[PDB]
Amino acid sequence: VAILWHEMWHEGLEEASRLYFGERNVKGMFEVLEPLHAMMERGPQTLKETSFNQAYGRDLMEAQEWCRKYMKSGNVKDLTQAWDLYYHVFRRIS
Amino acid sequence: GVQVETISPGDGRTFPKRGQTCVVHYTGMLEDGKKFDSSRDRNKPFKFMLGKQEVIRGWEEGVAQMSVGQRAKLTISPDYAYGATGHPGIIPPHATLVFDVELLKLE
Ligand SMILES: CO[C@@H]1C[C@H](C[C@@H](C)[C@@H]2CC(=O)[C@H](C)/C=C(\C)[C@@H](O)[C@@H](OC)C(=O)[C@H](C)C[C@H](C)/C=C/C=C/C=C(\C)[C@H](c3ccc(C)s3)C[C@@H]3CC[C@@H](C)[C@@](O)(O3)C(=O)C(=O)N3CCCC[C@H]3C(=O)O2)CC[C@H]1O
Repeated sequence: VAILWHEMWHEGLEEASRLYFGERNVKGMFEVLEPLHAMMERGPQTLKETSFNQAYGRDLMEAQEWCRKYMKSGNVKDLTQAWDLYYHVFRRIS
Repeated sequence: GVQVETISPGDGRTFPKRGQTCVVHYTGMLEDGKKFDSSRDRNKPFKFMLGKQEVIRGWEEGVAQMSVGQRAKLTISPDYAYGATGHPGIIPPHATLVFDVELLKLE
C-alpha cells in the first residue's frame, strides 16, 4: 500500500465527516481519524510527506487537540472546532 | 420548507451556477434568536458548492435563489434542517433555524 498523505487525508476527512454529520456516528468518525493522526505522529519519510506535514501538520495537530478536548469535556462545540480546522485542510488539499 | 426574505438587495441577475463555489457570510440562530454559529465571528467567509447535498436543504434551495451581493434571512423548517434528531449539543430536535446570509462572490 502506497498512497500519498494528501490522498489519505482527503479521503479520510470526507469519510469521517460523513459518519459524523450524515450518520451521527461519532465512534465511526474517531475510528477513521485515529490512524490518520497516528501516521503523522510517526513522522514524514518522503519529501512529499515532509512538505504535506510542513503545510498541514500544525492544523491537523490542533484539530486533534480539539477532538481530545471533546473526549474529556463531552461538549460538541469542541468537536465542531476540530471540524473547522479539518475542513480548512480539506479545502486546501482540494 | 424555506422562507427567504431580503435584508439587502443583490444585483438581481448573478445567481449561483452549477459547480460554482458560493462565498458567504452567515449567522445561524435558533427561532428565538439564540445564536449558535457565525462565520462573521471568525471574520472568515464560508465557502461551499451548491447542488451536491453539501449543505442542509434550506441552504441548497435558499442560497440558489440569491444573487451576488444579496443578504437575506432564511427561515428553515426542521424538515429542511436537522429534523427530529437535530445536532445533539447544538441544534435541538425539530428546530426551525434562522440564518442571516450574505452571498459575497461566486468563484
Ligand atoms: C453528509 O451529509 C451532509 C451533512 C451536512 C452537515 C451540515 C452540518 C453542514 C456541514 C457543512 O456545511 C460542511 C462544509 C459539509 C459537510 C460536513 C458535508 O457535505 C460533507 O459530506 C460528505 C463534505 O462534503 C465536506 C466538504 C467534507 C469536509 C471534510 C468537512 C467539513 C465540515 C465542515 C463543518 C463546518 C463548516 C461547520 C462548522 C461551523 C463552524 C465550526 C467551527 S465548524 C459544521 C457546524 C456543525 C453544527 C451546525 C449548527 C453548524 O454550525 O455547522 C451550522 O452553522 C450549519 O448548520 N451549517 C454550516 C453552514 C451551512 C449550513 C449548515 C450546514 O449545512 O452544515 C449537511 C448536508 C448533508 O447532505
